Amino acid sequence: TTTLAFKFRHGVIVAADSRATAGAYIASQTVKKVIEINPYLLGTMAGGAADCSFWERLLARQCRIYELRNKERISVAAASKLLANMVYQYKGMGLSMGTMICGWDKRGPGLYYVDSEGNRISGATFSVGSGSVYAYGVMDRGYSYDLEVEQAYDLARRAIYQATYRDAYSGGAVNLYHVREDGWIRVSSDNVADLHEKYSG
Amino acid sequence: RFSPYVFNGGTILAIAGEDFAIVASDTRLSEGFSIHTRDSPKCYKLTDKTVIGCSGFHGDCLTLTKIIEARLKMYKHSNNKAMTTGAIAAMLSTILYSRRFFPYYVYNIIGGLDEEGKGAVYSFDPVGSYQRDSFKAGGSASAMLQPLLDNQVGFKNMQNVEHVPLSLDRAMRLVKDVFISAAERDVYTGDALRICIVTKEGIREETVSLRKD
Amino acid sequence: TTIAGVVYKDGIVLGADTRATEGMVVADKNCSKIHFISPNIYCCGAGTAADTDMTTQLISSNLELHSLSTGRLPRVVTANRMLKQMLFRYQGYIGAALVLGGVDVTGPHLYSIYPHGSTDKLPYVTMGSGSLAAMAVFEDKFRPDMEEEEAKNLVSEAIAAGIFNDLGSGSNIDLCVISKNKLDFLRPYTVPNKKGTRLGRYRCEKGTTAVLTEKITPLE
Amino acid sequence: MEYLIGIQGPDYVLVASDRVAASNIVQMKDDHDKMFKMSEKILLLCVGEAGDTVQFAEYIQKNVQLYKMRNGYELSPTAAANFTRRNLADCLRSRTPYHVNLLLAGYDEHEGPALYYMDYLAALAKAPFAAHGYGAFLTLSILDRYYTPTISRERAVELLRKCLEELQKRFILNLPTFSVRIIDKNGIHDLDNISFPKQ
Amino acid sequence: MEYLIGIQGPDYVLVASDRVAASNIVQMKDDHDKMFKMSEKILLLCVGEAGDTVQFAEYIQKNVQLYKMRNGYELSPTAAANFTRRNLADCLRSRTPYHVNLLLAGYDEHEGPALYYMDYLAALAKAPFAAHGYGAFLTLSILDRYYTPTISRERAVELLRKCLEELQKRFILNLPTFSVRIIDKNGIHDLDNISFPKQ
Amino acid sequence: TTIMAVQFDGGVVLGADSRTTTGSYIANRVTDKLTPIHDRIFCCRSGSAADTQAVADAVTYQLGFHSIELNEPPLVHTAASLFKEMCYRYREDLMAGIIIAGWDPQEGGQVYSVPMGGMMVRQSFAIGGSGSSYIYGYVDATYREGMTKEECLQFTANALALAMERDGSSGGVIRLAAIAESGVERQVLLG
Amino acid sequence: TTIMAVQFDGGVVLGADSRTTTGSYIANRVTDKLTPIHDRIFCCRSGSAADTQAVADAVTYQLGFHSIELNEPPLVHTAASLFKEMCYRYREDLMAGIIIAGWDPQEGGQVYSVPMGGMMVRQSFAIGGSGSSYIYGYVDATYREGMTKEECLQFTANALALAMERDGSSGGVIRLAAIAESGVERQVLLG
Amino acid sequence: TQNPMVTGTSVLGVKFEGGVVIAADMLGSYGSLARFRNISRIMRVNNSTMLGASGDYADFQYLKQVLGQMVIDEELLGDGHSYSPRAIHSWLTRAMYSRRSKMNPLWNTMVIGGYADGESFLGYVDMLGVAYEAPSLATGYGAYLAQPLLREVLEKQPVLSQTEARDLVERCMRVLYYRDARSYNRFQIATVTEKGVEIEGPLSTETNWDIAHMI
Amino acid sequence: TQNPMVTGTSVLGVKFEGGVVIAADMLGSYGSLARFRNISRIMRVNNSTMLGASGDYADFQYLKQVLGQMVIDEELLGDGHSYSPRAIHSWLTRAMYSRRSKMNPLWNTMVIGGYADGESFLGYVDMLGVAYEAPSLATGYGAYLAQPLLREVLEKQPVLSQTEARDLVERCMRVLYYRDARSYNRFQIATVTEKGVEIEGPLSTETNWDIAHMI
Amino acid sequence: SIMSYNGGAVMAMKGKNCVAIAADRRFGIQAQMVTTDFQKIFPMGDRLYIGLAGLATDVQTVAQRLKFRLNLYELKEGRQIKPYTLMSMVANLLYEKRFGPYYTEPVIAGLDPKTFKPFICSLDLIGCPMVTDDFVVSGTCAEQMYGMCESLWEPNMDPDHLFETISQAMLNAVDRDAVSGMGVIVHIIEKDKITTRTLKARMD
Repeated sequence: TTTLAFKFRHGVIVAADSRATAGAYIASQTVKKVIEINPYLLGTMAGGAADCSFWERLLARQCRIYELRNKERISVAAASKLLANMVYQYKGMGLSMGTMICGWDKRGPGLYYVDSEGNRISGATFSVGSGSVYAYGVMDRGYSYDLEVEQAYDLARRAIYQATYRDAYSGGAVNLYHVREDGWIRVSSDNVADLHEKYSG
Repeated sequence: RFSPYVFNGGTILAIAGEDFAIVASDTRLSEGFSIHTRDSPKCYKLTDKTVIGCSGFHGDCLTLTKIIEARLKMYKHSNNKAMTTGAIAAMLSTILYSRRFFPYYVYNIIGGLDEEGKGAVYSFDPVGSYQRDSFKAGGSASAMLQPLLDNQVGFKNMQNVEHVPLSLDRAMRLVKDVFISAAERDVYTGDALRICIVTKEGIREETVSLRKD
Repeated sequence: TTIAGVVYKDGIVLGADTRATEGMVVADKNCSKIHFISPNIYCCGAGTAADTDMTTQLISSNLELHSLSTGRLPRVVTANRMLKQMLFRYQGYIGAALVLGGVDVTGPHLYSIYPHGSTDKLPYVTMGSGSLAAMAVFEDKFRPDMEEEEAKNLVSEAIAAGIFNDLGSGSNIDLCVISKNKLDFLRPYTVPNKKGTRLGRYRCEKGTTAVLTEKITPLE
Repeated sequence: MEYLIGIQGPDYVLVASDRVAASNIVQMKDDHDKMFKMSEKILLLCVGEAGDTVQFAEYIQKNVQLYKMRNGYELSPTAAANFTRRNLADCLRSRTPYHVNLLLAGYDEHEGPALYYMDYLAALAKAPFAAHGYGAFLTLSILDRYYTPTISRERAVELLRKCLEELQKRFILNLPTFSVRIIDKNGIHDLDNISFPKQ
Repeated sequence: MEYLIGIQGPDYVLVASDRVAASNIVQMKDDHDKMFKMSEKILLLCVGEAGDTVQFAEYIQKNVQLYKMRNGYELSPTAAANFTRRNLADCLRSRTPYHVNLLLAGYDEHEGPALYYMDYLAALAKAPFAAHGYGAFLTLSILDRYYTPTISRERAVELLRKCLEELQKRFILNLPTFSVRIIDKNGIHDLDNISFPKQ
Repeated sequence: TTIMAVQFDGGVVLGADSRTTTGSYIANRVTDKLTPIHDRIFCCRSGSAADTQAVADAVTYQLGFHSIELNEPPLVHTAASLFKEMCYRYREDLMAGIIIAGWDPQEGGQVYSVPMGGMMVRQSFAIGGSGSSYIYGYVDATYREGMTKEECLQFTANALALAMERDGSSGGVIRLAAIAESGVERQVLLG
Repeated sequence: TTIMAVQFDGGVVLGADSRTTTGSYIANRVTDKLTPIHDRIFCCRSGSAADTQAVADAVTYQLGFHSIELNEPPLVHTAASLFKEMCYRYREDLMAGIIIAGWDPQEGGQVYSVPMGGMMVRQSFAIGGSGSSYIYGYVDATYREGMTKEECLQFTANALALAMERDGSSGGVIRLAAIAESGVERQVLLG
Repeated sequence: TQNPMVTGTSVLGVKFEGGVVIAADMLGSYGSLARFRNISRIMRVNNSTMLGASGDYADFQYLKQVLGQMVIDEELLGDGHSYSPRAIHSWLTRAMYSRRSKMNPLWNTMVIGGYADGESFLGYVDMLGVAYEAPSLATGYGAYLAQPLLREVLEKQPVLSQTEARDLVERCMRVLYYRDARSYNRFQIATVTEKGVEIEGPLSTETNWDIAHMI
Repeated sequence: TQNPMVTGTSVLGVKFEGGVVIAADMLGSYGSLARFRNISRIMRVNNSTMLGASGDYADFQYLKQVLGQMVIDEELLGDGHSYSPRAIHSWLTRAMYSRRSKMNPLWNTMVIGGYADGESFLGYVDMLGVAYEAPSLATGYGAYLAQPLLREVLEKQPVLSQTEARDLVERCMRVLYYRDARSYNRFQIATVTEKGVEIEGPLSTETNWDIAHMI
Repeated sequence: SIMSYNGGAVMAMKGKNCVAIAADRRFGIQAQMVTTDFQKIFPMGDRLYIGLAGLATDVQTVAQRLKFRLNLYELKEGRQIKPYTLMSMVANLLYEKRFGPYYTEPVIAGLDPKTFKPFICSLDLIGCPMVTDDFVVSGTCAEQMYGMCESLWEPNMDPDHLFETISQAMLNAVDRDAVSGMGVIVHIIEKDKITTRTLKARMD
């Protein structure tokens, strides 16, 4: 399990792997981890499948209620706040949840990081999972704000390839989503072995 | 002391075809180092296009089956139409999370047809996630069956092997071969096989024996 | 694992089932559980396999040594005394569930050994995990001084019931018959469970797998 | 874990937290803000279990703003400090306790400046200078060597400069950048961001 | 806790440890040396329970020097690595176990350079680059991104510069100064001490 | 399990059930629970099995070697002292309910008892085993000082009968042993 | 501790020791272990003391109120059902060895037993208490169907005599109770 | 109930041609002490179905009470409709599951035998709610001991007579008397047909001990 | 011994003018079951000193054996020299301390009474090695129950006669029979003087129960 | 588990006149890999290899100890070693640590020194041998390789289909496995020659 997100001049990049093991045994290879909340929100899956899926579905329900009551699209910080308040009411009972929230705002780009430990914080770069440190390393090599589009594509794709190359609990297809001002857009779904042939030399 | 769970075992298979969903399961129900019976089918026919399988702890399987049947009748008797497949999957996910903090110790596989009339296999976990995949093997003999389905259905890890769409009788010989080969090495598998096939014309069942040990 | 023993009108008929499980997965379909001790005394093991194996090979070595030093046929009670003294000397740490049977000058003598060191002389014993079904068949249909084929049918029936109960074996129940003069030993006795025939053909082709680095090394 | 100094002056209070939001291996965020402007002359800092810090900030910050809209005026720092202590003491003996470590910094028109000091066991204190974490230990000796009750603000900034220069010398954690506020007869003035290149 | 890096080249091995000897709150010593010159072309590094490091240095260093005085020539890196692995594997299953995490850097006249890699469970490895710690995680992502088997030594120094500059960016511990060695056809040449002013 | 020894004027009379169980399953239905050591001295065992078997074999060794070296028939108190030493030395590891009885030429019939601890005492009658508490309930009611052989046989017969009837672990079949100056008399009863 | 109830043709006969102990010290030397509830129905208790006292008081409350509301003499099986309900619904915290006996006009003398679990059974004789196992050893030996009153008194006298003699916790003094159609006859024996 | 005080032991039941025979013994052991040697462990439900159980006897008294009240209520409806044995099986399964979901299990092991409307029925209910149908049931240690005899003869002969079933039950109870430590030589046979429900008396066994004369 | 199997109970001893009286009962209870109701718990050592003990009876048999052999050895020296009771006290104290230092204690509670060379002696030895002299000793629950009667009369009268001591011992053993659960109505009195060592027979108590006629 | 500390999977498969043994390449601590060139299949004489899986410490330690005893045997007797002899030797070496056990599951695959008869066997962590005719497996993943080899094995196999069968089995059972991966090494030996091939496995 390794996800990342980083915002820059042209919006937000979100990428993830698709391997979801069970202990020492891999369940599937094509687990779509980036949960599509809205046509303007993207949630992820970071520790636990059921908790992330359920609570993001409940947050999507709540956001749709908010929009249908105010005729005005929700902000990003409000969604992260609602998620943190709903998650906090079962603290200590054994919820594992480390998801990320991405979207476009009235302010523009918005990037928050909500834990089951409740560490709701803003920021510019984040990475969750067991092999997240590998993504931090190669990303904070290649990070800037003034990057191009295909450069950011190459950064995220190389990052997830290096992460799945070193970590054992990560793998499968590399999804790649791109958040714009109007709405998010899926870029590509790339396999590991294709990246190994392409980037091995 | 009193332990609330026990491992009953079992093996449930599903294969999503172009226009068919085959669900098969052994009918051995055991406990520890004994045999309780040699007839207990994990499959259940909900609607004309939906078959659910439930393995793991048996009492939770019975309770969950009856609650799902009740809610099926609630949707039908409220809204003049049957549920879809994904609606039943979503509802089951809501149920499995609605007892999150006292979980069902149950693996679940729902096969069936969608509204386009195509096959769809919805897997599960004990806590309540799901996803639309092409093939799953649940229970104790999961690992004895997943790589062979990766070899045959997915045509994975092969070279110069083209992709043929999976026909019906080929899938039948696949299911028979994988249950014989898995019943050779497992201790929680055998004595019968109840194969359920969902087509655009109804539900078929089929009883194929196995080895008697 | 379901081993059994019995005493007919002359000697001893032993049986076994050869599914050597490792945890929850069948690891073996053919495991010789009937071990050698002497030309007249044999032994069966249950529970931890390597403990039974090493112990029975040590005791068979000691009895071969003693018999070649003496110059005549061994006695079963000496084997019993060595086994109970060894297993008490290990204080019940080693789990070795043994059935001891042989025919001396005095005749047939059957002993079962529990891994702490408790031994019993019995006309019929069952040991193992599924020993209860074979003990059911024994307690239903045993009578003293049976004949040969009668005793063989009884032990086969008992281990067959153990196979129709849980954790038996796929195997074709092993038997061994010891008399005053004639020793017999029969591995493929009766096969109830034939493997299902393949329905197709999951045969690979010459090149369906990508190869990165080859090597050839000739020999003599 | 980390650190916040709380230097009281004759007519000012010098608070300075860090900007670190690490989680157990990596430093996830290096521009974090733990500063919660309650009113025009009352500050608050917070360190503890980091899911409880924000919820405390919600409760206290918004209830003080509620008090301000209710009556017509700002609380004293003392009553606000006691209200926080009261809410800790009520929230402790329950099924849902809070494990946070506070200190309060205010300024009255009549009482002038005031410094308080909480704990995870709801203890009030009227302190000349407080701290929290492990840098607390090293830094209060350094501050207590060179302390004067009638000390000027540039001496306090220089003293804090010295205190940080001895914080980057024998401490195990990183702590690269510290943000610094000040309170005066006017209000909350943010001073410049205080970092050091170490070597 | 910390990490000492060991980058292998075509005809050189680039090792670099730290100089930190901290104990659980404070950094007691900022010029510590973990570098143990076994022979004229064989180095040794050590990280673990810091009472075991010195006794390993005594045992391995002096017994290799004893071999050197006995026969007539310098050990291979391979036999030295196996000898260390053997003494770990023998001392493990006793009432007195050792808990250290090693890696070995040597140079043969025929085999050229060689890098090995231990663990506290006596496992050999022949690595292009290996690691331990938390710096394991961070330094191995950057290094496995930017590796070339035919890489020159100044590129390796620049790569190590970049990797350290990303070590001082998202780490919780301090790590102020790193010392750097190199091994060639001549011997052990010490490069300059590598520290950074951060901000 | 339930073992019993009653002396009388001429000699002693022993008795036991068999039914060696492990947990709730009977491993063996009929057992020689009482053990000859010398030709005139018995011991009957309870508790764990391997402990008492190994102790009885070593006592048989030492007592046979000692009584051959004396070239005289052994004493009963001698065997009781040997069991006392071996029980007491490994009380940390053994579980012996050894009861010694046997006729002697110098001292007649004697009954010694060694419980799980390792003490040694002379009694006129003894109980032993987990299902012995009940006939220990009425052995001070029905017993009469100075019985004959047949009164001891009928007494222990009723005793072991009720012990086998009441306790779940006890049961099986009744074994008796009669030791006197004349001979050793073993028999298998049911009723 | 050791409590016992035996019926005969006309009525029933009860009996108990006293010796309420705590650990190894006797807190109280003489105790009414059997308790009147109605004028014709007794109960004798074991296990913990306060539990059985509170249960017997609440049963006395409900049974007295119900039997006054019937304006008829109560049944014994009714009181057995009441003890069954209060023991079984809230087991888990209680340790009750309640034994119910008493004469009835419709059904004569009856004896019911409620052990620590909460089951209910009718018996012709009953034991109870921690030192009751021994006389439970021979209560199936000495008993004869169809005794008289004096035979039951002598029977329970021998019973409680051996129970007080053997068990360490049992002892104290002998209390008896004779319930028939005529009256309730209680007595205290010593030595 | 967390800790069962007074347990029963194994219960045997098997169908035959137009009937189900069930036999269980009459022992109320507490620990190892056979304290209650005359108790009834089979309830003859109204006219079709019939119950036998294991485990804690007090819980069986409780379910006897509750089931008796329910049967009395339906018989007082006067509609001519009764409970099928499978309905009783379903209610009992739901009852046990709702007990154990609240972490307060009923320590039992129950067998439901019934013959109604041409078809026999033999149902099982565990403490954990595991419940199924079978042509021959065996509880406790009976599933280890007398189960392979049942499964041997039913494989050897798929249909039965009433006499063969009763004889096989007699032999299995003899075997359970041979090597169960918690067993007793007194049992009662209960039988349902279309002619009603019949409880036979306290039968016993005929034993053999001729292996004891060997050494 | 980690777990004492067969324990005794309280031992009483008190000096008087030229002698020491010791009395203990004759019960061998195991748990609560009074399994060995006729045993001897006082050893009469050679001619001056005398031993009585509590705790594990087997360990008392062991120390009986060892002390008997040592006294036999010194009497076979033929030098005219014996063990003083204080020497026996010292040896036993060192034995228990070296026993418990190896973390394998002897579960006992021993009383040594002796009269040699005009002076009486009454020593105490605990399992832990705690050892002292006293004009009156009381072990087990006797230190809780019969100790204040001893300390009352020794405060009320510092010297005693043999008759007063014997009557007081009888009263204390009566009291111990009244309210010790591990007690028994059979005891033996042992007495040393200058005339030798004497063990009296199995005496009993005279009890009262006139409070039972109250409610 | 302790068996799942460093991962590992070793497969050996008996063919018609030849025998094929294969293993994985990954080495690493519990979740962090280090290298892809860790050796687990060692040469013990001619036309006979051994495979070791489990804790790598016991792998190299038992391999060097066995090489010690093997060379002592082959120098005391000029002949080469029979495989049953080697099996008994490994059993004795493992059973010497009855209560100090190694954490390894050795797999022996070799040919006959006189004839061309193949041989496979496997042992347990205390020295329990097991000779079969089709295949033996060891390591962390078991049920995967059992399902694959019980799906794909044929009795009479030319060495090419043997190579492809063990290739497909190892690739699919390793790709489903988590802690053991990162390449496959395959030794396919016979009377005439010795072939060692490495496959293009998924590096994920």
